Amino acid sequence: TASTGFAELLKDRREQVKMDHAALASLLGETPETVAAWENGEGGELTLTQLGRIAHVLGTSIGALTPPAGNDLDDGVIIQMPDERPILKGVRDNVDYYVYNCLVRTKRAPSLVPLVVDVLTDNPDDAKFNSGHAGNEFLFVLEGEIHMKWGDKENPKEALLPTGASMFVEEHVPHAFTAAKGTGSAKLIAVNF
Amino acid sequence: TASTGFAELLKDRREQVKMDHAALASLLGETPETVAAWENGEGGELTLTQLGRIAHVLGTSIGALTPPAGNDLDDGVIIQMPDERPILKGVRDNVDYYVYNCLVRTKRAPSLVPLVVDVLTDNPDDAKFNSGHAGNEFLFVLEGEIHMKWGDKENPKEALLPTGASMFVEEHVPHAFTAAKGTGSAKLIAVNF
Amino acid sequence: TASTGFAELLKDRREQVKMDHAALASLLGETPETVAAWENGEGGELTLTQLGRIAHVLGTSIGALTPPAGNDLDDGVIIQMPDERPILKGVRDNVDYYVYNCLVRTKRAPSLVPLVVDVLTDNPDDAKFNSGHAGNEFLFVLEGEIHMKWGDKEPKEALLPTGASMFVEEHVPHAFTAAKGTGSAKLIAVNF
Amino acid sequence: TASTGFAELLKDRREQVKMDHAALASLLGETPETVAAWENGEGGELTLTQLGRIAHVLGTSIGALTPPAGNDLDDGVIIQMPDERPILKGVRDNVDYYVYNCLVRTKRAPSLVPLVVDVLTDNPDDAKFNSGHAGNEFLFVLEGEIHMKWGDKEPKEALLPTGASMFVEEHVPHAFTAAKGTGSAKLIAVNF
Ligand SMILES: [Fe+2]
Ligand SMILES: [Fe+2]
Ligand SMILES: [Fe+2]
Ligand SMILES: [Fe+2]
Repeated sequence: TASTGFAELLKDRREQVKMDHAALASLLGETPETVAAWENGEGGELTLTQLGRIAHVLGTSIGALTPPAGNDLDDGVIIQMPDERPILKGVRDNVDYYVYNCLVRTKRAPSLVPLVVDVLTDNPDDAKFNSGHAGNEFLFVLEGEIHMKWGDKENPKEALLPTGASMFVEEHVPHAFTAAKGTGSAKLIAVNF
Repeated sequence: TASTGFAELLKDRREQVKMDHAALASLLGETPETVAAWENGEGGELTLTQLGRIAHVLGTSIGALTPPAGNDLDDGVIIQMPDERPILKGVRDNVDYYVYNCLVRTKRAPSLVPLVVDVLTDNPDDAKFNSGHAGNEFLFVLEGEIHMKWGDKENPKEALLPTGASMFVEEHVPHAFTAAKGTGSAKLIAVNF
Repeated sequence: TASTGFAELLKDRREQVKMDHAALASLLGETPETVAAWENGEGGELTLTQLGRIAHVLGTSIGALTPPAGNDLDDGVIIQMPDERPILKGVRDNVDYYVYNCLVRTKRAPSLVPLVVDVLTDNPDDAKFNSGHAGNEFLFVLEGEIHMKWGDKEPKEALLPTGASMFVEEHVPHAFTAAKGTGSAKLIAVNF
Repeated sequence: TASTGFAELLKDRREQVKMDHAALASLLGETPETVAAWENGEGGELTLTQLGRIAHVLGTSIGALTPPAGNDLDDGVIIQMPDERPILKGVRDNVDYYVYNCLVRTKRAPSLVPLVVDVLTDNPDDAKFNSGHAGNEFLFVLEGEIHMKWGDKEPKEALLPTGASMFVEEHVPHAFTAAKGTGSAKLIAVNF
């Protein structure tokens, strides 16, 4: 399938830039008999570095030469039940500070990463700024109060987000947060898209 | 500002397609003295139908000739407090069936429409299928249980989404929902993006 | 239509953001009957400044509320004959320096602007220089020798013989004339 | 590098989806030390089928995990001389029918494929016919008269004199030869 996608896209690119199995095979340094096979679905074992070259000689990226993520939907929908949520914990010196509960995700939209974040630290100073995402983010406060921080990791703007507050964080905009001072814990839904 | 954006974009388009104030003015049927002014920021009062023509003669859309939505962010973020949420009610014969609570929205990402939907009907048959959105949707069950319906408005797939369930609805995929049978009401967060 | 296109797109945006006729009308300082009319194809007279504000309250752009360029094709294609082509003169002091021949253009791809540029100046120092555009550009030398100048007035220079082709990335400023004392040159430039 | 590019992009995707070395390793039936190595630039030998599965568990594509085409420019531009151009022959029975001259191409825009096509067939019935491509195409008649055929073998036909230009939308199938008995024609085609 990844092999079949490569086959169709290799052939198409080869054709759009006017190269016969001969030229491509030469330019790359293989036997026309080889490229032929690649286009016959036999690319399976080619390596990431080999694909690197093949894409070069064709003035393109490996991405243009490989099939799209795929379709994991059922009539346009995909459902995640709470009992099948993957869980990861942000621990520090063996103590939970955050727990990320991963919600439904789909290959038909890879930028979509929805999480339920349980914040187990109510000390604003424990907030550790993270560079910034390569995509926008939607936030929603489920429980407690959230002390949000954003901007210059050194000199940052602050906000006290009570339950029910919603926020929008532009991509590449650095941010960090804990639960409001002395309130114990908080809960927010974060949707990176 | 909408007038200033039009000015810069009118001039740029005019130039990229090689037309002097003369040709454009003729082709459109105005005085070169007029187009000149338009490009001087004086387009303000032009009508939607006039802009329609101007964009035609330049082989483009009014969209390419008008500035982008704008920037309403504060250092890459925008915050909506719960007390400023706009509320709309889906009523039927004077009785609330749904209440939409609008969450933060931003011009820097117009496709983003997050809502908290209180479903006040627990009768699956009241589910009224809506064509489908021109964008994807992320759903999350906040309270109660949701009886989701999707696909053929006539013969549809059904799902019983307990609290904590998350769902993904591809765009143009028709859907509708009520709270699970006899449970009174439910709550879900819907994020159209 | 601009009118019908607005009508359809306005209703969708409004319904999309959970605003009823009145909510929208309130924010706009209009009456709900007015808005309803707009969604009934009567927005034709709305000005650019009004649309600007409508888009603002709907948290989007005028473009997102207006219809696409349109379609001028014919089974996926459009053809322009050498007769039906506009001609623009890049004139200085009545002295023709550049003469652009506009090739086929289409709404289905507004960004495509193909041209045959006759350069009537063989004085490299006459190279005016623009500040690049928000599009890429492909060039091909048809006749003569081209004197290419890119980067920014201060710049790399190339003498392109006939049959030469080059790619100029968006926002990269450029200028050109025909090679020193050769009189004139010709090149086709396709901005996309 | 493909290796380094993978390394950087894999780590971001993993961190992006809240998977630690072990979680990823579990789904892949690999060990956490392996994955860590990959994020350390040692993914070079991973096959296309393996990358395919890695992308699958990371709910994305191989492309989203691999680096962009790369950059071959030079201050926003790249130049090709008539000497440095590849030539491909569309041959049938040793009889040259079409000869394509490849013009300047760039990774910064892979989709751009400019060509000078010498058509050595004046027999319209020789018009082969392709099934359109996933890109748009601009054409210009350099020499001779072109016999255009579009739609699908069953089709609109146009006789393009010299200087004619046309736009062919993506997926719209086309074919062509030189006008009846005129020997040969020339046209530049730029797919983008
Ligand atoms: Fe984040
Ligand atoms: Fe919906
Ligand atoms: Fe240019
Ligand atoms: Fe073609």
